[PDB]
Amino acid sequence: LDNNVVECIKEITESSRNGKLVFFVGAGVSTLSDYPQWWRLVDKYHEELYGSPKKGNYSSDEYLRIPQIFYNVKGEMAFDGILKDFFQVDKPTNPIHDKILAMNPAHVITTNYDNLIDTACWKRGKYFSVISAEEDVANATSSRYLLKVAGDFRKGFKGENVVLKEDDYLNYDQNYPLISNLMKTIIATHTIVFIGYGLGDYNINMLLNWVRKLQKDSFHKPFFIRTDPSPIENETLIYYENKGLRIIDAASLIDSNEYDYLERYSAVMDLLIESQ
Amino acid sequence: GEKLKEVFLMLDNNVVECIKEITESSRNGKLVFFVGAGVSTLSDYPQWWRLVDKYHEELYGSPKKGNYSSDEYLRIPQIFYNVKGEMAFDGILKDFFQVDKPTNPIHDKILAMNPAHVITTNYDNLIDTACWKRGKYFSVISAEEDVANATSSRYLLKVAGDFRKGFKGENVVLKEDDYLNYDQNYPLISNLMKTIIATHTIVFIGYGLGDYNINMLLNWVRKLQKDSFHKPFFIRTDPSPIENETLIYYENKGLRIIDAASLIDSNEYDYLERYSAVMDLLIESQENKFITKDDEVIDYIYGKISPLFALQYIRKIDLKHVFE
Amino acid sequence: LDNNVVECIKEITESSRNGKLVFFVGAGVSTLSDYPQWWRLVDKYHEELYGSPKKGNYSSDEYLRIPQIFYNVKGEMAFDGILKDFFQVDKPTNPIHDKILAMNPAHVITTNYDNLIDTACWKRGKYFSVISAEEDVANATSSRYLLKVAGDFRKGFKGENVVLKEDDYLNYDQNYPLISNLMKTIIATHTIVFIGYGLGDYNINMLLNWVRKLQKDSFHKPFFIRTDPSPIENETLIYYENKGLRIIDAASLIDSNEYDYLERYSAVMDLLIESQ
Repeated sequence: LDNNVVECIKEITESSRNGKLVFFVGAGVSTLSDYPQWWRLVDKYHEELYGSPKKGNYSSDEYLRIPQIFYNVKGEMAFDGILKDFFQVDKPTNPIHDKILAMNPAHVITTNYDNLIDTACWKRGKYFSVISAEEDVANATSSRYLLKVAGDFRKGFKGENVVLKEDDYLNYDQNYPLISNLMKTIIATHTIVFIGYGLGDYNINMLLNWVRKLQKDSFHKPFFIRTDPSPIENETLIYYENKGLRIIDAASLIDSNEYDYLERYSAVMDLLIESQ
Repeated sequence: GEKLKEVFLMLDNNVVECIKEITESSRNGKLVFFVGAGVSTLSDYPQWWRLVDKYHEELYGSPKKGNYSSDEYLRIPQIFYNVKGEMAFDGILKDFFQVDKPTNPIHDKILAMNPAHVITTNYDNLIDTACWKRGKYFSVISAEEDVANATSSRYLLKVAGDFRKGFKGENVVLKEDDYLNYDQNYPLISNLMKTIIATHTIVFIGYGLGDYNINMLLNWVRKLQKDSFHKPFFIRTDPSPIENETLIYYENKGLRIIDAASLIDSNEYDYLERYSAVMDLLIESQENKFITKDDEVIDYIYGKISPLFALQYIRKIDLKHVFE
Repeated sequence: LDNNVVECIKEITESSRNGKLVFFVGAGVSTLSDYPQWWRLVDKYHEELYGSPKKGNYSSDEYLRIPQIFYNVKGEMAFDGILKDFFQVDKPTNPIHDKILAMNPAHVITTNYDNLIDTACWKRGKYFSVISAEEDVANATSSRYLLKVAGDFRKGFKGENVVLKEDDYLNYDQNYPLISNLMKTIIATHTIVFIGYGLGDYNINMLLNWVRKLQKDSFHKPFFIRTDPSPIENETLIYYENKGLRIIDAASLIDSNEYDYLERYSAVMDLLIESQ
């Protein structure tokens, strides 16, 4: 019924019983809680600086520079008020945030700047530690960790706390030294399962650049959950298998429509859950 | 024809202070052009999207159905190299880049702007043929070994490799492995590029303000301290005019932009009209045709003769060298 | 007893009772156990390198290049045999190893390549996970780590395993990627107390550089135990209270002559043990 992923599940359920499994939760999970996807905000910086909305599919150059262009031109207070008006919203808890916590993970690292996984923790009662700035690594009060590597809005709705702009991705190891370093230790020691990302995200490939610098057979290979609608090519699967990743695709396990994300995330995860 | 003189009177104070400083550096011998893919495509040279249409179809069976995402567009020649080998990667490069295409009139206008060096990200041979037609020799540098074995101290610095040592893919940086190992594989091409920018006047031709080369060069400029470096010039040849908020953002990053859609009115596909309206506006400002003020003829004769007040007498056979 | 040494102890005991105290075992605790110091080894090369022994003193260049020349000229089997001739020893444990385990450390990180802290933990029953090479970072069996950051001779008495040559010290971020990460992850989440270095040791200068990359007040400032004969001057003390090394100086607490090393080490540790 399945091809070569039957060995992939058995290590995960072994990692679930051992308590050595860490999910790398992404925005593909958080977009399921009808949270504002980031392209809506870029349009708000677009339509205030250009004086008109985007007429079509804009260029990838101005996909990382319109958050920065509004930062350098319109200032800091105007950039901060828009982060209030688009992020001070209440979204409910997705089933996936129960399904991710159904496996009882070792740590939860995420690039999500919301509080949605920070809501399903205390609702289910699993006590984690929210580290999102540099002042929380040394004042960490628990061996279990919730690591928000892109910052969050706990200290307020300002631009100083969260990684959005272009400068915050380049000047990143020179700004978050212990959150970059705490992440690479977690990936070294515990088994990483990606969920909620494509095979072309900024945060996914920057890991695979690091994995090649490591020694061969020194790392346990990361798993990837692909929930894209179109199925992966046979040459694309071998390109990330020969770069560290072990892809578990949803488009080859179940048959769904082109807009059926929540049905795709559950079918992989319940296959992981029901084995345990 | 005479449109350029009535363009010139419609320039604002920003572009006039760009043309006065680009042309003062060509006269000093401190002008360097940084040539991109824009002047190569005006000679019909095979663009890199015509290659990435070959790989995705010899690696995925069928031609493309939809637009390339930036995730896919960067990584298709690496999937072809890893899966389908290294002799077939060099075969596709051999199939498309055996052309012997002509040099566009823009290759003539760059060299007629009398440069000291020409840096290029183009792996073509088009700029190197045009330099040898004229009576100046450029030491072509495309590998690591060519820097210490340099000859003439006027470099044609091909920072993206070249196919002079064969049609092999290990001599030209094209893939993504070649984009992240560039500082490791090319330590001396990078240092020689960054020293010319630090010591000369730079004009960028053939780019569009979002490029991997312009962005990795404005990151190096962010590391330099304030007011120690001359700001590079950037010629923009795009159909849409530049918006004012973008020209603020790139002037604070250290680019002095001359928009070509802001100087002339042209069609969306007439790229030689936009390239020649900025290059001819520099070339005809040096070959002094935009002097119709009758007190700009005073500080032109003064700027060439006020040195000669330190001497007592000057021969008249020497004054025909003062005025070139 | 001044308040500064008092305020050093009142944290370290509270870190030991909370299980967040990590000792950094250094070259001091092995020479008290009379393990062969490295300078007689660089003598042994310099008896076959230049052909004649040390008529005078050495230079800091020859302190760092005499091993490398022998491995290049005499070969690879001649270098490993000299390490074989001097390291087939069974030296006993000092009491200073026992004063380190007496505070119940959360981790023990050392740059010593001997098995002396291995045997000191085996006798007292403190089971740890020795990580010396890079195939042990992912294959670790526990969460209490015994991290040899300089390698160990468990695989063999060969020059490949242990960083001794000049090429071995410059390619440390390229031969030990994870251990260079696993060390700094422990420094941020614990209280680090150094034992067994001078102020100008090469391993201490590298840790003082990484703290400069860190932020202001984002880290708990580690503690240094300096056991030199002459007491440190108060001017030198202020220079390390901002670079990131609180100093408990052993010479300013008791009286001892110019060669009683084990007296100076035993004094400062009993102030820690009797406080708990």
